[PDB]
Amino acid sequence: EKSWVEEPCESINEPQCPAGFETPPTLLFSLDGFRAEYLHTWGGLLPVISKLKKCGTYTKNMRPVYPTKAFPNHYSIVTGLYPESHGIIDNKMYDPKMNASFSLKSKEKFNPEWYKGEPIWVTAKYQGLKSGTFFWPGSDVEINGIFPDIYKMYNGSVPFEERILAVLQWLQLPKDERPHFYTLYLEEPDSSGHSYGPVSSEVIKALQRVDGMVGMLMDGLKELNLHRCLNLILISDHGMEQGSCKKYIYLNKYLGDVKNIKVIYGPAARLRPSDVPDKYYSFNYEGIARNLSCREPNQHFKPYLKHFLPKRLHFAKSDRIEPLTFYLDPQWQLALNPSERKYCGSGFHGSDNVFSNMQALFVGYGPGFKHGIEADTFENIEVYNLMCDLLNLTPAPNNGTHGSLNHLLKNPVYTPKHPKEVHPLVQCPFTRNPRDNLGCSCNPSILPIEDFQTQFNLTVAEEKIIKHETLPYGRPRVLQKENTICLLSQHQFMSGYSQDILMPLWTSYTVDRNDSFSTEDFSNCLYQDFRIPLSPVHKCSFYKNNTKVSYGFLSPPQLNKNSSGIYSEALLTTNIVPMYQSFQVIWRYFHDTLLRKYAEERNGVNVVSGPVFDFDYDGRCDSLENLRQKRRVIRNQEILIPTHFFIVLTSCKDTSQTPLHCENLDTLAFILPHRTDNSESCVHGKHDSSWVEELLMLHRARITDVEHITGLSFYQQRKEPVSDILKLKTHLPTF
Amino acid sequence: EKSWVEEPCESINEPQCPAGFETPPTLLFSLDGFRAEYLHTWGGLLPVISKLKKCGTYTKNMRPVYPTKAFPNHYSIVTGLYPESHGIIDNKMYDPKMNASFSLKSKEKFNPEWYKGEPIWVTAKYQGLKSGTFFWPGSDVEINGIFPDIYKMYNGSVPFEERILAVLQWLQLPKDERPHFYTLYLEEPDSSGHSYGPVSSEVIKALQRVDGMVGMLMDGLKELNLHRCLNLILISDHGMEQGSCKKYIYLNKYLGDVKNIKVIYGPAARLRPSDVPDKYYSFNYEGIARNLSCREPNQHFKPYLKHFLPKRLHFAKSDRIEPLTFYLDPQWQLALNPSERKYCGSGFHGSDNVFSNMQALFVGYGPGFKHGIEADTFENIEVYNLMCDLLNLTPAPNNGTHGSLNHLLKNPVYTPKHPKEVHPLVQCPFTRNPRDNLGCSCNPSILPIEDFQTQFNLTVAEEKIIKHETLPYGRPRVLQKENTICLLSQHQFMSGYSQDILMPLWTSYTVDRNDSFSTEDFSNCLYQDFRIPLSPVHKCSFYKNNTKVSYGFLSPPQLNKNSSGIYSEALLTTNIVPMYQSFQVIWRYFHDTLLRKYAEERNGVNVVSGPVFDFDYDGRCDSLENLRQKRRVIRNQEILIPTHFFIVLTSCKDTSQTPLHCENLDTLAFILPHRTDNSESCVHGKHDSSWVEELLMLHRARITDVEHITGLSFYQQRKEPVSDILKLKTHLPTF
Amino acid sequence: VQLVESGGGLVQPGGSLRLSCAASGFDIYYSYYIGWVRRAPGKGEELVARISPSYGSTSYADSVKGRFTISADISKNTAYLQMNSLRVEDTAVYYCARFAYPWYVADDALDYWGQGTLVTVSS
Amino acid sequence: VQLVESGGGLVQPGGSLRLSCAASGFDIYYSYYIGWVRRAPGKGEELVARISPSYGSTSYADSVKGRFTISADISKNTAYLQMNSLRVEDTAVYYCARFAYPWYVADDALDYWGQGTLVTVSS
Ligand SMILES: *[C@@H]1O[C@H](CO)[C@@H](O[C@@H]2O[C@H](CO)[C@@H](O)[C@H](O)[C@H]2NC(C)=O)[C@H](O)[C@H]1NC(C)=O
Ligand SMILES: *[C@@H]1O[C@H](CO)[C@@H](O[C@@H]2O[C@H](CO)[C@@H](O)[C@H](O)[C@H]2NC(C)=O)[C@H](O)[C@H]1NC(C)=O
Ligand SMILES: *[C@@H]1O[C@H](CO)[C@@H](O[C@@H]2O[C@H](CO)[C@@H](O)[C@H](O)[C@H]2NC(C)=O)[C@H](O)[C@H]1NC(C)=O
Ligand SMILES: *[C@@H]1O[C@H](CO)[C@@H](O[C@@H]2O[C@H](CO)[C@@H](O)[C@H](O)[C@H]2NC(C)=O)[C@H](O)[C@H]1NC(C)=O
Ligand SMILES: Nc1ncnc2c1ncn2[C@@H]1O[C@H](COP(=O)(O)O)[C@@H](O)[C@H]1O
Ligand SMILES: Nc1ncnc2c1ncn2[C@@H]1O[C@H](COP(=O)(O)O)[C@@H](O)[C@H]1O
Ligand SMILES: *[C@@H]1O[C@H](CO)[C@@H](O)[C@H](O)[C@H]1NC(C)=O
Ligand SMILES: *[C@@H]1O[C@H](CO)[C@@H](O)[C@H](O)[C@H]1NC(C)=O
Ligand SMILES: *[C@@H]1O[C@H](CO)[C@@H](O)[C@H](O)[C@H]1NC(C)=O
Ligand SMILES: *[C@@H]1O[C@H](CO)[C@@H](O)[C@H](O)[C@H]1NC(C)=O
Ligand SMILES: [Ca+2]
Ligand SMILES: [Ca+2]
Ligand SMILES: [Zn+2]
Ligand SMILES: [Zn+2]
Ligand SMILES: [Zn+2]
Ligand SMILES: [Zn+2]
Repeated sequence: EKSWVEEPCESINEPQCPAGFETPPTLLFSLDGFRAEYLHTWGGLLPVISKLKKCGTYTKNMRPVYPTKAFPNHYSIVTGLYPESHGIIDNKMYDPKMNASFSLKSKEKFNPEWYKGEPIWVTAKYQGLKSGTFFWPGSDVEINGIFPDIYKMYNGSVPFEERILAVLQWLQLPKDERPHFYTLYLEEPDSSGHSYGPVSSEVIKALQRVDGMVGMLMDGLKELNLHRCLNLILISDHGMEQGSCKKYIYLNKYLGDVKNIKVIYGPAARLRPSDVPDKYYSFNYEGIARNLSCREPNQHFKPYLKHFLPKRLHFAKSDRIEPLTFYLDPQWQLALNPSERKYCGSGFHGSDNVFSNMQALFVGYGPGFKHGIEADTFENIEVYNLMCDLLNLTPAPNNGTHGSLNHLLKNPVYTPKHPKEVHPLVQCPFTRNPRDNLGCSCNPSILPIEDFQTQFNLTVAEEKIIKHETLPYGRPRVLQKENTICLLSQHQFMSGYSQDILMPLWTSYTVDRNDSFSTEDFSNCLYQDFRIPLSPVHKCSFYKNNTKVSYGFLSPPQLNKNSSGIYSEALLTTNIVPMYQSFQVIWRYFHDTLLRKYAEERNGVNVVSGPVFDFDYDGRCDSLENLRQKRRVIRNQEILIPTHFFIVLTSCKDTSQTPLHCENLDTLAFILPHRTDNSESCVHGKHDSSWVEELLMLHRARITDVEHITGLSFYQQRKEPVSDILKLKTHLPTF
Repeated sequence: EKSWVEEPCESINEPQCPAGFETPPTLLFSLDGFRAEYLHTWGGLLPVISKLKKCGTYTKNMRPVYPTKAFPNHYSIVTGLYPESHGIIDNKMYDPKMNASFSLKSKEKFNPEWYKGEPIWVTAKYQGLKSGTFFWPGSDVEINGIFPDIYKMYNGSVPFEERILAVLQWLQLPKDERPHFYTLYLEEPDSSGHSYGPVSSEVIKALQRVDGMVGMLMDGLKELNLHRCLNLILISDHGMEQGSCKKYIYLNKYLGDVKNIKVIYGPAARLRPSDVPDKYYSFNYEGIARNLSCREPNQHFKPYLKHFLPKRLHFAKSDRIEPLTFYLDPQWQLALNPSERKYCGSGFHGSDNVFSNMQALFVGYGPGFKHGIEADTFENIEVYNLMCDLLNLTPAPNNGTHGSLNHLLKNPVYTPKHPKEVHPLVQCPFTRNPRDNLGCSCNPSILPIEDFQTQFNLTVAEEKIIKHETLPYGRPRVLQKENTICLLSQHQFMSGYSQDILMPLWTSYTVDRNDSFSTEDFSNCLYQDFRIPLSPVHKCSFYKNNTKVSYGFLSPPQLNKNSSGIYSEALLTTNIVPMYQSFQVIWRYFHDTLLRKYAEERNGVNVVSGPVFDFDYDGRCDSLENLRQKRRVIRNQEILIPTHFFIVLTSCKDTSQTPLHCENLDTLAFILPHRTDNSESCVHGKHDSSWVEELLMLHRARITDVEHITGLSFYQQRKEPVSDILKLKTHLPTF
Repeated sequence: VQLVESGGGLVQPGGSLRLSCAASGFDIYYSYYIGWVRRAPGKGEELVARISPSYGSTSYADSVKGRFTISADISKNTAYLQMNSLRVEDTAVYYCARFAYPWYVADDALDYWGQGTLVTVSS
Repeated sequence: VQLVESGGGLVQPGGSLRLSCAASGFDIYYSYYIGWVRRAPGKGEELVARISPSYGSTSYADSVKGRFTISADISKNTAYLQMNSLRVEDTAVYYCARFAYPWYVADDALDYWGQGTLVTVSS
């Protein structure tokens, strides 16, 4: 029999397998440290992997999870959960409740208390299947009192060919106890990458030899007539970056030669007190955080409280993360002193999971995968569900959206459906009330509203055209069980007002290319709205000469679609959110420059925005009971200040069509933090043009993150199938 | 016989060759486009070249000539002259006197009038030797009515193995007409570099296959028992850079859609009028030069008159260079419109010859070269002399310093010697003169000089200690035939005053680590010197309220070695040079900040500076007759404004020793232009800290360039042999 | 690396076509030759036209001499073949071919083939 | 890639030495083993001590058990071998050796050798 690589490419429309393989088995083959750039560049030197890419599913980049290391990425693929949820947050971590430390070279690696979640072999055992695992992180640990059917304790002295032959011998096991799910792991090209760097000759040799191993496996598969039955997933966990010895940061220069703290070094450095667990909570982290706050110009690191990190990282829920963290620029690392660190002139990984050099590999082959296709970028946390659809299993709950990755399969098993609203929207009717005085003195150039009833009473055609113009994709829905909201309609912006918290939840409008922005002043001018009862928070007196709080407008009054002045109805009472003094700079700069620039460049944008409340830093919206206690008190009144602000922008893929008639959608979402000061960006003698844009750049997110953190559902009236909508929502903006 | 690469490394102390090879022959083997980074990185994949490097002379980088292309670099190696001297300035050029164009694909390539200078085979023919040339640029042209003994007209359809076998068959020719000098050329890895880029797989295959060809040649050499007789020089002409399609510059945006000009595109773009030769000289280049003067922020190109380019490029003497040129940033190119250009997404070369990606290869092997050594960076224009010392020939005059590259040879042939002064230095004695009034009103805080005779009369011990302190390496000598100079001695700075031009030629002093700089004002204060007759140029009235000229001080009065004030004797009449208004910014910023910074960091620096006059932009100092006519007239007086200013700094290699007792020398030289305005750097709303330092950065030079442009000779009292001094003078500073 | 053909279709006898070949992944300027190869039922491979992108010299078959015109655009990496006064037997499938350098003997005469476009002539 | 040895010399019996091995071009942490090999006249290669840089486990020869101490500094890429109470036959030349991974069978047991330092003991 000739080598499998020499055969011409073919198609597998129906699997033919011996008895016992009604559902074809799945193989999970991992190459440590193999980054996507390797296949991008040296593909001509790798025949087998290139052929596998040509005759199967392929993606240019697969995004790992933060931190970008071995166990988090190797255990999130099988569990499907974020590192903050399945426990293993890094190769080195400390638990105060257990008062213990986790390490690769110690005996604590096999302690079952370190592992949470639920792997895939556990599900297979529960639903009547057998699995043979060979050197997968977490497989040799009694998780939930269950072992895999066949497993091997880790030992790095075993040659690769013995592992491959053992897998084949398990494949020739009789059908009585033949496993249905196999894994296999190799230590290269990670070791050569550390020793010699991403670009060298030893890495080329390692790539060629692991390709030879893959070809050996494929030839063994073909010799057994299983080359058209098995499902193969060629995967990787992270990438590699070249570290220099002149690109370290030492904390002894700033913090002095203190000897009561410990630092976890690397591109994901962290700080901890030395006295544990007594001083784990009583320690003063904020002092050190403010101590190193941009002590030098353009320093290549940034301190962060673990609840102030960007929400796209998901690195705050667990208690094994130290309350302080350092965000490092590309190619840079951090340490305390030169003694407490590893070598400097070698390759490294572990940086932010969006850098171009940290992306992983994903290739699929077999009857269940499409042939000669190329998909977009997706996260590894969604492979789990895919595997569950390749073995006919019901997945345990995880952090992947089922059906998002459904275009990689010939015959989809699961059909996603849109979530349904819990309760119908209540209505806020007009009610006669006395004309109260809010004590506001503003510019007389603003035209006051004469009759509230007359201008806000419209014929059904008016509401129809306003709904068509302002909500092309339909109103967002609410999934919260107990929340009473009413829909407020205006001339060019639509709002959802919540009676429980006394604040708007979402505001939607559209900005056209020819729309113009005014520049007049509109301060301390508030117009009362009769559709809701008055509130003492809704007066200029509360915000008059206050150094703690302020107010902002969700719908920008600078935008008028009919006149060159300012929009009067945008100055209503039901369009006010509490805001800090410093955040107004970012809000105003955005609404004044960036909105206009986006509208000009993209030919109109549909904008919907609102506040989000999350005091648990867990990624999910707070309940009413929890939200009740967190409200603050000031001036003998009770307020509830937002935690972040979300904004999302929609337009057409092609610039020749207005957003009202988009054939395809292009989306951009941001979740910005609400901070008292701007010390995060360290503005000092710097023009305002750049830092606001950079802050908006760093804090991007996906629509799924916004849906989780708000409880809202978007794009529920589009004619496209639910799978395409789920795929679009999971897309994370790239620049 | 086993392959040559498998033999253990040995030593060749004496060559054993058959009859007719008393002087061993030399082979010049060229690999087009092979850059040094290839051997830096992929050396493990190249066994033969790595073995040749291990058992012979090697250098990390060899610097090409500007522009970095094929014929200039391939003809400068054999001629030894700069492209402005041997004629071939580029692959495409236009001669108005001939009214003709030179091109690679035309029949003008074989026109003998395009080639100047004198190649090496011509010298070998003159001094009784024979040479067999195989595809070397310029070899198939009747230069000076002489052909090489054996030559082949260029033809790219000949396989490499046929070329190698032909060379070997010539090597087996009988001694009656056996050549003594061979060459051989290959087209790769240049073609693969253009097609696929510097980093790809086809380049790896090309490198491996050219290595195989070299190994074939070495095996053929060994089979003939000539493996210990021949001298092998493995050389390359340039490097490769990856060009992107989003990094072009189009002149149609700025210059409009005009149709009366032509542009030579690439990273060495040039501009020419379309109507030639009638409008070649009458054209208005300055209008276009000022038109594109930094029209945008941080634009990645800079227009240049051909006589305003940095003096280290040597690209102004010939008349085949268009009077306008563009200096391009790395990885960027230039063109007029997208139609008049080549492809964009491919590799390219031709940029400035100091970039890290433009460096070439040099390896030496054989009896005449040392074993297992590694030299510093040197230019290719000095290989010629080396070859002349490997064949016992007298080199024709060129632009290489004979003996500089003498440490690469086992038995040197030529022993360099220091040049001698033409005439003894005249003395400027004191003479009684009336106390004239210069009409200068300055700060009274400056202490005036009471008795000129008393303070400037010193015992011989004083002159001895001053000479030791201020001239550690000895006074610079003058090589000009007709120039009368007198040596003026002061307390802490020594000057050479020229009677012919009425200006100092060089000023030398030393700055120590503990020396302090003052900040008081010292304007419009001039003290007359009785050692020379007075001049109307030497009065404050001439420079009082003048918008055209001004004066500057070679020895900085801000530096006082005994007091915290300012040095009075530095304000003498014999320490004044004409200066423009704009140049004073650079001069003052340097003398105030950079001198102090260098003195602090390097533990004292010996500084010697002066003006240079070069109106012919030919690189050599003007004669007195030529200099006489170029002097300008203003205010009914005659002055002679400098063209550039040279400054050179010396210190010890180790920071623990003062410059007075340097065991090893570290040197830094600059030749800065004297321009009326600072439009070159485009200062506009920018802090003064950066642009002056960048201008000093770009305009560095070697000591040999300063010696050529001044007529001075430095470092003639050091105890080191002349070869080491010549090697040090040829070193060009790198950062 | 790939080559794409465009401009095919069906024309009456005596019509004119201008086939275009666009190449990506390599450079037309630094290629040995660029040619067109036509295949018709009952016949094998046949070279109709070839061009050297740098020198500009062209080579033509006898059957199409005086009827075809080949050219190259370097700034866009395209090869154009204009054919006029078509005959009845000219219906065939056309391929854009790139020849290899003769530097190494152990190399194929051709390197890459295009997708190919089908052209028919009928009354 | 290279390994350099330091700390050699001549000592009287009963003295103490601390040989140091510094490696460049690779990483000590990501190496299978780091060991010392001594050669004396009339005898062949002999393994005296070896260490695993990551795990920290050490392997010792019987002839030097209880007399030698091997350690590794990772932040400086160094291997230290301290020897005390030297004997008359301990004079020899020492090499710093790096072992290879057993992942591929067609690989040599060792990979690289140091320059080697000569140590003598005399009265
Ligand atoms: C890891 O695997 C290696 C090789 O499979 C084991 O080393 C073998 O141990 C057995 C003991 O029964 C010996 O007979 C073999 O000769 C050893 N092989 C080699 C190459 O040395 C090693 O013991 C395993 N480690 C653990 C902790 O089980
Ligand atoms: C990712 O999924 C997990 C599991 O569905 C979520 O964690 C659950 O959170 C709820 C509410 O806090 C708990 O009652 C469950 O016990 C948790 N399950 C597990 C397995 O820990 C987690 O919130 C999800 N993350 C995000 C960002 O949505
Ligand atoms: C360049 O060299 C090639 C090959 O050496 C020449 O092509 C050969 O021409 C002869 C004519 O006598 C033919 O017999 C060979 O068959 C040709 N070889 C090939 C491979 O085609 C070519 O003529 C040379 N060019 C010039 C201008 O002399
Ligand atoms: C490089 O060397 C050449 C040759 O020695 C120099 O060119 C000579 O310049 C003198 C004076 O202008 C002429 O009389 C000679 O005829 C020139 N010789 C040639 C061959 O052109 C040239 O000046 C040198 N360049 C530098 C920078 O020193
Ligand atoms: N159970 C395990 N499975 C796989 N690798 C492991 C395991 N335990 C320890 N390791 C080691 O941990 C390393 C992780 O490397 P990295 O991916 O750079 O963090 C691997 O290369 C192994 O050498
Ligand atoms: N006489 C010649 N010698 C060498 N190469 C030549 C000659 N004439 C033309 N060439 C071509 O010019 C090219 C120069 O390439 P480059 O070095 O990129 O400028 C070479 O690769 C040859 O194809
Ligand atoms: C916790 O662990 C530390 C370190 O191992 C130990 O000293 C201490 O005794 C343990 N228990 C408590 C209560 O701190
Ligand atoms: C940071 O802390 C160190 C030591 O506690 C102190 O010396 C330094 O002044 C602090 N930096 C500040 C306060 O900016
Ligand atoms: C010079 O060359 C040009 C272009 O080839 C030509 O038109 C002209 O006649 C020639 N002679 C003169 C005197 O311009
Ligand atoms: C440059 O020249 C063009 C055309 O001659 C002209 O339109 C433009 O204004 C010029 N730029 C200047 C004068 O800055
Ligand atoms: Ca929450
Ligand atoms: Ca001159
Ligand atoms: Zn890994
Ligand atoms: Zn790794
Ligand atoms: Zn070249
Ligand atoms: Zn080239």
